Amino acid sequence: VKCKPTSPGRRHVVKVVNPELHKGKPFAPLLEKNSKSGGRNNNGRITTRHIGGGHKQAYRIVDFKRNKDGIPAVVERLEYDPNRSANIALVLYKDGERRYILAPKGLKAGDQIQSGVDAAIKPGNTLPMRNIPVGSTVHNVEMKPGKGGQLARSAGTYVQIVARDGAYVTLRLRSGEMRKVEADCRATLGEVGNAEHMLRVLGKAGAARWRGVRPTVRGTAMNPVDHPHGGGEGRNFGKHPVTPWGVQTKGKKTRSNKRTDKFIVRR
RNA sequence: CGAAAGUGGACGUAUACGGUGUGACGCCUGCCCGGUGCCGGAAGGUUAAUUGAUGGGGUUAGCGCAAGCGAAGCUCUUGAU
Repeated sequence: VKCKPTSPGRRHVVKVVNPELHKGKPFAPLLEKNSKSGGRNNNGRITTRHIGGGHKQAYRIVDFKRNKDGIPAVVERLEYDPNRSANIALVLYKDGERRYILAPKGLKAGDQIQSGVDAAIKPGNTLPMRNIPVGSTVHNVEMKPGKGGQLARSAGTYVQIVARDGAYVTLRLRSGEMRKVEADCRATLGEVGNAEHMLRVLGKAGAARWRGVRPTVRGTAMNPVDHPHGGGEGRNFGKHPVTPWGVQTKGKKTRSNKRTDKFIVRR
């Protein structure tokens, strides 16, 4: 580690390792804006993209974009949302409203928080890229002006602009190299989500893995049929790609709309 | 997955999702890119459909006791580029 607060580390008692818990978000039990959630990985018939199972779920939760504007929010409390490790905060506006948001770093205890063109440049709320300096640290932008997609994976996930780019397009995703995006779009400007939140190890399958997805491991396993490689006395020799996918890099995504992003190296 | 619509991936979005191999942990993981595969380049050589230059043949108004020559059109071929 290197920050506050460090992450507990279970001690050797019954094959135990790193866990995950916060400083606190005082309460253990949510609000109400949520759905029911689907269930499995299967596609109206066949499995599709194997792997996917295990119980424990529910809890949908929401909010993105942030259509609402210049109306002062107040962070009600940080909160833990399933599947996605990016916390969530709560927030109440000065008119009893209550969206959710992706809990930035410095947040908790109330705080400023304002959206709309021309708003405090801290980590409050979304803001049209235009009305933003260099944004060495913006947030979950949107490929389009209205949406809120992009990097909702907040957890340590950032994005760097380029001070003042014209033509109305910029941004620099993580490994996404360079890529221009409509400047009439807005970014939370905060850009955080706590990294250590993703700095512990599940532990030992079962009570750490199974509680999410099935054995995502098949390896050769042999049996020249179940996979494009098998049999043999006890070893591999040859190619090992499933459905001649060709795991030798290859790359994909060709022609069509988009593909008008830039730079992108190859190491 | 599906002729498609659509659906899963995910109401997730690179600290995410997939595929491959190894299989806690400890100390480590050396030399070879010739072969095959993959990744980048793509200047030059070779090269598909496509357009179809140019020539060659058929037929025949006409020129002719005969020998043959044959335009224009239509055709069969040829294939530059």
